[PDB]
Amino acid sequence: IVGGSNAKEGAWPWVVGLYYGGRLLCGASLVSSDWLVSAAACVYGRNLEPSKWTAILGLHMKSNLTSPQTVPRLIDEIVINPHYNRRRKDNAIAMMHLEFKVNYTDYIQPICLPEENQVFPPGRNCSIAGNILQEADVPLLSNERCQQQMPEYNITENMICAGYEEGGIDGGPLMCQENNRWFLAGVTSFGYKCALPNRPGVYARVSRFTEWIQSFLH
Amino acid sequence: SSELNNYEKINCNFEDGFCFWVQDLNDDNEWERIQGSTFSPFTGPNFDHTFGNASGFYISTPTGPGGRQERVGLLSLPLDPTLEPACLSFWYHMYGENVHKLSINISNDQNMEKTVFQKEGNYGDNWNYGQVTLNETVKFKVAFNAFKNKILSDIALDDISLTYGICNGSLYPEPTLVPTPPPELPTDCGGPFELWEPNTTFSSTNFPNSYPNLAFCVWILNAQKGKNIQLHFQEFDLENINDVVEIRDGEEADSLLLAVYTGPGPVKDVFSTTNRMTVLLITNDVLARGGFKANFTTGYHLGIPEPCKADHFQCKNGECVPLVNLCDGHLHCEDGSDEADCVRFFNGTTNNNGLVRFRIQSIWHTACAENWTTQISNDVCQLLGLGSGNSSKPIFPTDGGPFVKLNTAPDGHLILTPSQQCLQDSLIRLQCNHKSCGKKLAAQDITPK
Amino acid sequence: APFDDDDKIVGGYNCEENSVPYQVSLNSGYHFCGGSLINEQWVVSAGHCYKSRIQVRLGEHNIEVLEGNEQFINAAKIIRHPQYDRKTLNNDIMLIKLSSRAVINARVSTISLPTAPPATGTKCLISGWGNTASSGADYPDELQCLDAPVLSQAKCEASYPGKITSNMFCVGDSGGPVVCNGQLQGVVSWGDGCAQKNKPGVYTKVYNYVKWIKNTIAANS
Repeated sequence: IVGGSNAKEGAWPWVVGLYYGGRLLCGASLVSSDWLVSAAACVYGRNLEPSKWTAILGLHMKSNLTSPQTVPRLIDEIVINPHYNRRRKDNAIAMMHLEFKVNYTDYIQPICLPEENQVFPPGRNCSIAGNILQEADVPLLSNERCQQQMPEYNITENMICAGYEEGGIDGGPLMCQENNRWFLAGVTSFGYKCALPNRPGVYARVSRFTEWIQSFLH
Repeated sequence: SSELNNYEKINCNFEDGFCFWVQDLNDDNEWERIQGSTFSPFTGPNFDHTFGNASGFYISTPTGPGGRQERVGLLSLPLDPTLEPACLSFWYHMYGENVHKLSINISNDQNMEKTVFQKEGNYGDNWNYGQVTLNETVKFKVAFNAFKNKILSDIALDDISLTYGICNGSLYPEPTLVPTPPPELPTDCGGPFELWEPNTTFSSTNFPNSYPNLAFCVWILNAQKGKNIQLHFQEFDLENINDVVEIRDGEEADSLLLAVYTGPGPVKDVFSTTNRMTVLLITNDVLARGGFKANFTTGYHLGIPEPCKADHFQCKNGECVPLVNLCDGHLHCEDGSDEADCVRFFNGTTNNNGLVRFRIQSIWHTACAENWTTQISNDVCQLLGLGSGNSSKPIFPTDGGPFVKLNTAPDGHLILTPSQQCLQDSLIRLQCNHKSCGKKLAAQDITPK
Repeated sequence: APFDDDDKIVGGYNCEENSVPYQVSLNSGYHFCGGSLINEQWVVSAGHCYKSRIQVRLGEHNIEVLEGNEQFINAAKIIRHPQYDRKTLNNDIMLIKLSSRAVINARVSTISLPTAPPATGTKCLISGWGNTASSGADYPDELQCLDAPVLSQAKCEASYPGKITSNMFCVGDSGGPVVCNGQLQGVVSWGDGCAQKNKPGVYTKVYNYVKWIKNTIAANS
C-alpha cells in the first residue's frame, strides 16, 4: 500500500509470499498446513512446473530472511479453479499444495474460511496485508455503486468490491475481523488505475467457494 | 557576403565536411553525417549518390533508435533579389515504419510563416528525384524542418542542387509510396471453426511455418451426444505464459477449464467429459514460436480408467480396493480417497455441530455414549477437522440404526464395535469448537498510533 | 473481473520480473540497451550499443523509480571486438569496464561463464526493457523476462538466408543477457522486425568469445 503504515512483526502470521523461481510473484493466504489459496490471474500459465514455485512461510521482511521465523517450502501441485476465464475474468482463484507439512509456530498460523450463509455488510472498516509488509484500512462497498462507477465491465455477484471512494490509498487477502476472529472476505485481484479516485477495487468473493476450498484441505 | 555566390552557399556535397551553412544552433537536435553506413542497421541507404561504393558521405538523422521525438530544422538565410524562380534539385531517401512528416516553411521579418510542403512514407529504396520552385522575391527566411521519430524513421538526403531560373521538365517522379506503418492491418481473428467428422490433420492457422502474432483463433471440437473428446499431441512447441492455450469445456455460457499447456516439449493429453471441447488460441506479440498439432479421437470414457464392478471400491485415482482400505486406517490410494472422511454430522445447525453419524465401512449410522470421555471427544473432534471438545450431552434416541460402541486404548486408534445391544441409547450431540483460526496468537502490544 | 492486475501492494512489482542480478541498464540520458554483469568490474553488452558516455546502472529494477538498491557506476573503458563486422553485425559483443568494483549482495551478483555450447531446445532466460507490442511504440518502464528454447541451426539459417553466421544462433532488448542453465550463452544482437512471421531472434554465441573476453580482462585488469 502506498498510503499504508508499517505493520507490527507477527500481527499477521497468515500472510505469506509466493516466489516463482526465487522472485516474489504473487500473494497467497495460508489456509491449511499444506494447502494455500491465491488468485488465479497471477499464477496462470505457470502450473506446469510446480518445482519452480516456492513459498516462504512466515516471511515479514525480505532483508531479514535469515531469521528462523521464515520457513521455506516447495510447491508440488497447483490447482486452478475450473470456472476461470481470461476474457471474462470470472472466479480467479487457485490453490497451491505444499511438499512437507509445517508446524503452527508463533509466526505461522492458518486463516479462517468464511462459512456459508455469512454475508459481510458494506461499510465495514478492516485492513488488509500481503520489503516491509504495510497495511491500510479498507472499507466494504456495495456491488451496485461498484458497477455504476465502472460500467465498462459487468461485475457479477461472484466478486465483492472494497476500497476508498475517493481513492488515493488502495494477491493480498481481504482480512475482516468478525467476533474477535479474522476471516477471508476476498483476495486482492486487480485494479484499473492505482492512486486514482473512484477506484474501490473488486475482490474475489471467497464465501462462494467454501466447499471448493475445504474439499482439498484434507 | 554579396560577392559570395548563392549556389556554393546552398549547394553542398559535404564529402569532407559541411560547407558554409546554418544547420542547427537553437533547437534540441543537430543533424549528423553518415559515411555510407553506421550503427543501427537499415539506416536508409548504404552509400551516397555521387560515390555510391561503400564510402559515400550523406546527411541523415542524427541517431538511430531515439527515446523520444526531436525537432530538427535546417535553417537558411535570404538571398539576392531574383526575378525568376529558383529550381531546387534534390533526391530524398525516405524509408521506415515510424517515419514522420517534414515541411519547408518560409519566414520573414513580420512573424509570418507558411506551410505547403509535407511528405511521409517510404519512397522506394533508392534516391527519389524531386523538384520544387520558389515564389520568393526579396525577403525569405526559408527553413527545412523535420522530426527525429522512433525506430525505423531514418531519412537521408544528399547533393542539394538549388539553382535559379526554371530547370528542364522533371520526368523522374516518385513511382509509389506504400504506407509501411499500416503494413497489412492484421484483423482476421478467424480461420478454422467448430470441427466435424474426424478430419484430424489440420493446421492451426499457419502451421507449416512459424505462426504470426496477434492471431486469435478458436477450435470448438464437437462430437455426438455421450461421446467425450481426446486431445492427444504428437508435437507441442509454444512460448511461455504469454502464449497459452485455454482449453475450454463450456458447452454453454458457463465455460469450464480443463488444462492449460504452454512452452516446448510434448505435454500430456487432455480428456474432456462433455461433447464440446472449445480450444482458443492466445498469443502475444513477442517471439512467436512454431506451433503444435492436434488430432482429436472421440469415443467413450477415454483417459478415465474403467472402474471395476462386483464389489470393487474405486478411489479417485483409478486404483481398486474392494475391502482392504475401506476407511480402516491405511493409505493405499495415494490421493487419500481410500481413507477419506467416512464420518459426518446430522441435523446440525452450523458446520461444527450435529449428531454422531458414523459409517463403519458402507452404511452410515449413529453411535452410543455409555463410556464417553474427553479423550475420545477430542479424538472425534480432530477426526472431524475441528478444535477441542467444548461440550457434549445427549438428547434422546432418534433411530434404531446399527450404532457402534466407541472405546479408548493407549495405542492411538479407537476401538469400534457395531453391536446392536443398548437400551435408551444416548446419541452424541457433538459440540466441538473450531481450531486455532486466524486470531492474534503472538504477543502484540496496543499502540493505536 | 481482474482484467488489469496492477493494484498490488508493498512488494509485488507492477507486472515485471525481478531477481535478475546480472541485469544492468546502460544509461546515457535514457535507457537504450541492456548489459551482462560477469564480474565486479566488467559488463558485457552488444557492439552496436557503443556510445561516448554510458552510465552503467547496476541493480536497477524501475528505470524511473528509485528503490534504494541501485548502483550507479560510470564506464571506465569500453573495448569492442576487433573483428566486429559492422555491415553484417558479426561479432556483436563488447566489454564495458566499470570505474569501481560493485558491491556484491543478494540483489547484485555475477553470472557464470559458458563452458559448453547451447544445445537445441535448451531453456534460456532473456531479460530487458524492450518493446512488448509488435506494432507501434510501447516501451514501459518495467523489466520483463522471457524464456525460449534454443532452435536448431538448420531452421535458424533457413529463417535468415545468408544472415546467420557461425557465431549466431536462434533461440530496448538490445544487449540483453541470454542465460541458459545458469550460463550466459547468448547476447541479443538484432532481429527482422518485432516478432515477425518466420523471423526468430538472432543471438551472438558467447562460447566462441569466452577466450577473447578472458584475454581482454586479463590484459586490462
